[PDB]
Amino acid sequence: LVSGEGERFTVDKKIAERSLLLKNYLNDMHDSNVPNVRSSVLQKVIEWAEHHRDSNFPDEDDDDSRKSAPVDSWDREFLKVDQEMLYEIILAANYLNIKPLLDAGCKVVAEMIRGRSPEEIRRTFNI
Amino acid sequence: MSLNFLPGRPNATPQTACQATWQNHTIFAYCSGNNLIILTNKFTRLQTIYTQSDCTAVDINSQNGFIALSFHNRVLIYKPIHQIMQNPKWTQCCQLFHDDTPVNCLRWSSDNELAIGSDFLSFWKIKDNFGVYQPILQWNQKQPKPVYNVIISQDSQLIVSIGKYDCNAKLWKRVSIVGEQAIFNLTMLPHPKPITAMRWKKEPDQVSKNNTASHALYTLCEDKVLRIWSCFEMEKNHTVQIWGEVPLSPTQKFCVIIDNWIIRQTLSVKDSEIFDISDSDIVILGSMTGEMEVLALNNLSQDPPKPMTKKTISHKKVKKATMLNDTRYLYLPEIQPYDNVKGKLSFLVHDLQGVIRHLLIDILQLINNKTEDLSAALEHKFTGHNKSVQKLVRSSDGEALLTTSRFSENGVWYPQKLNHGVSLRLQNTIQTESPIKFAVVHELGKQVICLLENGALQAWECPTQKQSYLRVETRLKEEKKIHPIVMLNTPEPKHSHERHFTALIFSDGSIKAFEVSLTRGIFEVKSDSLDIDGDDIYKISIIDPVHQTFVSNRPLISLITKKGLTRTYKAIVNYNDRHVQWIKACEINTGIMNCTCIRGSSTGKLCIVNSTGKVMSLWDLNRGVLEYEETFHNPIEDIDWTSTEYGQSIVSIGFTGYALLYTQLRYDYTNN
Repeated sequence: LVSGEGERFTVDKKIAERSLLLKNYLNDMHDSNVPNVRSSVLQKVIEWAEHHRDSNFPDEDDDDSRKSAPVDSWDREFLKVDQEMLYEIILAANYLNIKPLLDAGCKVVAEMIRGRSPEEIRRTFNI
Repeated sequence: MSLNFLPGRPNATPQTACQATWQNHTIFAYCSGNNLIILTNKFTRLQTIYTQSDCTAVDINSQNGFIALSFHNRVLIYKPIHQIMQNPKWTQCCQLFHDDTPVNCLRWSSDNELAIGSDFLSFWKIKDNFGVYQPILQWNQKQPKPVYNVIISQDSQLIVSIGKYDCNAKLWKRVSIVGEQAIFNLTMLPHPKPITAMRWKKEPDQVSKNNTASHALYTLCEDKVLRIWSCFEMEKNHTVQIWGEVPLSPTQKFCVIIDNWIIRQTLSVKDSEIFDISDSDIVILGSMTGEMEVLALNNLSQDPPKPMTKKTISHKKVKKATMLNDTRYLYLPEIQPYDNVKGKLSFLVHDLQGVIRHLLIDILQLINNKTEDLSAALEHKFTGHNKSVQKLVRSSDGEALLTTSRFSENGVWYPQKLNHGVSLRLQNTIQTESPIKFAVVHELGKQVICLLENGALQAWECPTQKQSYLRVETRLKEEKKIHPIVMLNTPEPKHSHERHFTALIFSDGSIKAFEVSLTRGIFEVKSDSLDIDGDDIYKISIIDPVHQTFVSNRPLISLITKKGLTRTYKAIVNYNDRHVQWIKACEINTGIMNCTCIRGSSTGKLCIVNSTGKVMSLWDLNRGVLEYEETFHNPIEDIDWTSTEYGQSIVSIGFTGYALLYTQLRYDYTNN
């Protein structure tokens, strides 16, 4: 439920049910019956889940949605904190099968890389 | 490269700077304290000459490129070590000493002739033996008072002097036709007010005979009146009469002259047809407001007498930096063409506030009657630090610099973007009771915090005059067992400008986290001491971006120990708790035990010079892997890392006299 490298957190909550992996691996259906994620990025993911605890997403049933839309500004600033850690945050959101964080991370990193091209550098950095 | 110099603050002497067109190399020279500064090739190269005395005046020989430099009761003459070459260089060649009077003003003339006026207006020549250049005091005479300004023409017209606040210019013509000990004939040239400036007209084509008339003399009287005095040989019968008058309007405060020489060298025959003013020289009258009027004289140099008059050409107006920065006086060395760059005139300004300005006015635009505002653009600016720089401290936003010395002459500068690269611009001076051992700049330079070797932590506000108003101060106990080694501005978890929690690293641990602020006094914070890694910090180096990034999550100090156990430590602090915590963000164990230099970037890179100092090792902090290793024939004196919000990291490895710049190169899939 928490990374072994000194990682701990709330064992379960409405937030932890946000991860579709934990929808089955969090003792879900206990009557009928995390290792990989790095500690810091685990903290970051649970922070995002807690923040959006009071939100709703169309999940994979968004069809035309789930993409081709601007990302939430708070998510933009929250994820835009480290270039090297964003890829492993995307990987964590992938392993936990959490679609919204995956989509947000991909949007943010795509815009970072697009904005690092020399044309965009000159058009937005110095000009 | 676009390398801009700051050679040294110029003096306030009228002749403290002179531009000169020796062989069209357009030399420039000026005096700065105990130094002479000579800028040779389009001001892209510099030569400085050190003399143990304040330099009074400097002048340059147009004919042969010799420099005459006044100081104390003597003068020095320097000559191009090689008379012709693409990269000229000056070396000491001769000495001049006449009496015990400081040489207040000095100039140069044809064939090694000098008018070295101190209080007596000594006249000399130096060019003998097989290259001894032994001088000959061909004349000597006394004056009513020390010479504030002198001028010398070529040939018979000889010399003129004024003296400070003088209302009559002593013209001394070369009275004697022959003989080394020539006696000079006097004339008074009364003026209605003290002379503000003066200069001879130019006519180098008359050489080598030099026997020519119409040596007109320009002289500005204190009564806002420019005056042109006619001159002729006429068996020495001419002249002490004013040939033309030009009263400046009350708005006008400054005046300058562009000789027919420059116009003839710049404008082509087809272009000369309009406005068709090539028959005489040009005069530009400007005001502090920027507005200026340019006019052309009528037959100002005609050999037969002519009815000289002022004929207007254009009414221009350039920005503030194009005319004057609200200075008390301006000394404007002769405007000359910028070498072979046709159509450009190297206008210079001496602001008497530590700054010389080089403008490169475009003549065709200047005389354009149907023209808009002036197009002059700041090309170079020359200044310098007062005494010396012991260290340079950079604001992490990179927009402010603090120059610190062994003395209290500390300065706060800001980078300034010129038309030619970038140059620094002194904005404030941080007066201190004692040398600053460490410091950190904030608020885009408007607030400064410093720690003195005396142990006092002082906080200044620099909102504007150049005065820096000390707003807060406190002192330490100076236990003389542990000592500070760096000051880290631990960012607050949130962007906060009210207070700047500065951490003093007292060698092994003991982080004195003062909650320094200006609106409220300095404080103290207990938490916390980091792992000193052996009770002795070995060559800690700060980590800082050089761009306006507000991120608080960042490693601040890349500590290292003689065992090579480098460790980058993050900074976390709580304002409410009044305590700070040190977190080891990375602990890459380096393979080098003793390191000459260490530094790291915002992007998780790191650089270490070995103990020998001749090998540079570039390491990745996010992987602990040596990415690069190079061997240099010379020791690595320093290292410094830039960055940008786009990860454009660059590392400058500063060697003895030159600095290499290295940048990351993409890993090539199908190559080495």
